[PDB]
Amino acid sequence: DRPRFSFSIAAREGKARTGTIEMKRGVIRTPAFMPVGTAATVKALKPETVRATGADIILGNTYHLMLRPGAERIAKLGGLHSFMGWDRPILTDSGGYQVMSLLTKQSEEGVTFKSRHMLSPERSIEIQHLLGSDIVMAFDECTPYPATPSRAASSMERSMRWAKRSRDAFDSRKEQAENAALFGIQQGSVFENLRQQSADALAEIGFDGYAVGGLAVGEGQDEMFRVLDFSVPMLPDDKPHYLMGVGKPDDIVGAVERGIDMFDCVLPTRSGRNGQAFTWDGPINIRNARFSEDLKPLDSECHCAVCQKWSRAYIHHLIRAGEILGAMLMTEHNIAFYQQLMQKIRDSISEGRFSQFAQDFRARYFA
Amino acid sequence: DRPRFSFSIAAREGKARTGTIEMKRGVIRTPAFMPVGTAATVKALKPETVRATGADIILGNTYHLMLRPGAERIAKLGGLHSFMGWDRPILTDSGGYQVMSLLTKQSEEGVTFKSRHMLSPERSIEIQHLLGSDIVMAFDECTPYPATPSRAASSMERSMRWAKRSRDAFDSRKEQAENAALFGIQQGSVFENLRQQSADALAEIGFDGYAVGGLAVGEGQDEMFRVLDFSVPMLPDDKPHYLMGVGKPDDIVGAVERGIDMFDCVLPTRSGRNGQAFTWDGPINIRNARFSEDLKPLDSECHCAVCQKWSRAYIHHLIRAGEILGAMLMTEHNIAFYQQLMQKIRDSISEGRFSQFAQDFRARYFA
Ligand SMILES: Nc1nc2cc3[nH]c(NCCN4CCOCC4)nc3cc2c(=O)[nH]1
Ligand SMILES: Nc1nc2cc3[nH]c(NCCN4CCOCC4)nc3cc2c(=O)[nH]1
Ligand SMILES: [Cl-]
Ligand SMILES: [Cl-]
Ligand SMILES: [Zn+2]
Ligand SMILES: [Zn+2]
Repeated sequence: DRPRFSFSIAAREGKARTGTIEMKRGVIRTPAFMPVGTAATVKALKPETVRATGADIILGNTYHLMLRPGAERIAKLGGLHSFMGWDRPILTDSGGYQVMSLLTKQSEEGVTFKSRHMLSPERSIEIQHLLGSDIVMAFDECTPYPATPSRAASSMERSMRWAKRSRDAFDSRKEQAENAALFGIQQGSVFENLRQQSADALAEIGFDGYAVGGLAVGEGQDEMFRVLDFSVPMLPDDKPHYLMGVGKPDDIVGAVERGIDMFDCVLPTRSGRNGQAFTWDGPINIRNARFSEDLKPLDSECHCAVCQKWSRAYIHHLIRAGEILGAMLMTEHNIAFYQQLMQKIRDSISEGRFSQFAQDFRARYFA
Repeated sequence: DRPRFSFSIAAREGKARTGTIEMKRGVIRTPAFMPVGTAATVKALKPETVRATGADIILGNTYHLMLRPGAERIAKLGGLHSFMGWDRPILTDSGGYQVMSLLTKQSEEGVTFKSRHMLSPERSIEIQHLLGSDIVMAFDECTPYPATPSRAASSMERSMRWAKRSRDAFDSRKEQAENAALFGIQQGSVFENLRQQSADALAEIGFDGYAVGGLAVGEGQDEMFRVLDFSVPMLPDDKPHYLMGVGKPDDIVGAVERGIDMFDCVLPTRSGRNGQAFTWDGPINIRNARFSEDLKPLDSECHCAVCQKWSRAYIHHLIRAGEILGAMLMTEHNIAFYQQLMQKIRDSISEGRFSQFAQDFRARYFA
């Protein structure tokens, strides 16, 4: 029987690592990409299809699920896993990014938003328990970008107080503490000293894993990478590092080069439904007239079921026609592509050729 | 190797028949229900899923496909089967029902509609060839309901002239004549004498199968059944009888009792996406608040993959949220339900207990 939580690093190359997280509901291969299932569904895919693409874990959201269908309701129905039919690990965000994204009244106690609903470290942790989340995220505040050093510091300090409250709420619930894991979230905007203070605070509290929060909020890749350069080494080496909300394939590769182990983003799903398909030669927009009679699959090397069977021409027709099958096929391919990217990353680190892979990947993707 | 077309009747009970149509691309068990795939997709389902529900054949549409993505385009891409990934038989309607349903200029030559597109017996048959249809429908005119006897007669007479033109166009195309089948369509509105004249004309021309056209156009079940009572026996007994656009489960049962072998309708797909699920105890609307915490499957006996795995409560959430997976699950279940209905019909006729099945079905469905 697998443990509640165990992270093991099998191979390294520079700051990059590959390994596994073992949890009760399954093993997660790292670096990992988590498809997003915000509304208790990875949009347009059955869970069996999500798994077939190679996903080990999916992401859910405290904020969205507390609104619809409700956290207490999901608990009454047996929990999120049973509800949606995904029996493997689920990581849930805490609501902290909705603390600035989707009327709000903020205080030291938490955030109320408008019917009116409240979130606090205690309520967020409770909701994640009711959902039966395997990886629970601390309740934080994603500092807006740009932020002044003073505002970034005040925000980060509140988040660290909330991180301690999250830890205590989680630990006070025996079933949760014994069966789930808790990750802390580093804040501090783009400021090295604040990132260090945040890392120190989180490590003092102690978590099963550490997220880099407050990025992928409009800063751009150069700045994100600059912040990762100094921020990731501040986190405990022996625990997973999770970069929230990232990202494009090149963002993922560069983040892995900087020590990140876990990723999530809506890009493959959302942009798939909008007609964007990922390929090793860069993204294409399948709606473009140039694809109307193209018999080739979305990508020439992709091993997914979509690329085995259907042409660009057919998918072009479906997306132009607003057909549901178009969304289904685009999404399955994009998620499969993302998982294949993660597999190539894992294999190349394992073989000590990740730097070469990154270079080759970029040369072709951006040709 | 299967023949171009062979219909064999294995068992009878009153006017009801069960048997098989053998065609080059596969066997069709009758009575048969054909899922509708108007836009080169059965909405929200992969072809493999359509097949898994038990479908032997699907329906496409000359009118819709000639507009998008285009008949010549589909031919250039290898035909409709290859295009959409369904390798079994496809029946295509001729456009004759759009001749009154979806600006139009009608003449003895055909129908022009507005870009401008033309349909005639010759062009309809040609389009169906370009698509690579297995069962080609004659180009007709679905007489509006209600119709005066004079107007119904004039319309029917034109349709019979068009049926002869359809026959000749089909026969003049060697590859089509050798590999596909051609069905004629009976018209005559609700008038017995006109239905007889139409049947006589079609039988004189000679077809592989015979559709009852001009019904399911607002007349209601009592009147439809009254017309079927005298119309079906006018058609050749040794060929399939196809009731176009029907229908609700009770309509199908009653039509089989009256000698119909083939059916199509958008009800399971369209109403599925709208939240209506078919059950042996009658349809339910899954959006209803009463289902919000109902852990039972859509139907208590249904053997489909949806009912094996997901609850009413989950599907209720998905449909209320406008989630694509909701459409996918509802549609798969409804099409599976329809196929299970057809299987029960076939088995009960084979066993000489169809009358009892019809009675039992109705008692429970309408309880
Ligand atoms: N709790 C918590 N969650 C986070 C989630 C984040 N997501 C992102 N970036 C991506 C934002 N997406 C872009 C696509 O539309 C939806 C929002 N950046 C994120 C940062 C955080 C964070 O600091 N805290
Ligand atoms: N060529 C041809 N096709 C037919 C198709 C028919 N469909 C129906 N009834 C169902 C109509 N649906 C109802 C759901 O919305 C779409 C149209 N009735 C139909 C009658 C005909 C017909 O006489 N000729
Ligand atoms: Cl999405
Ligand atoms: Cl439909
Ligand atoms: Zn693919
Ligand atoms: Zn079912």
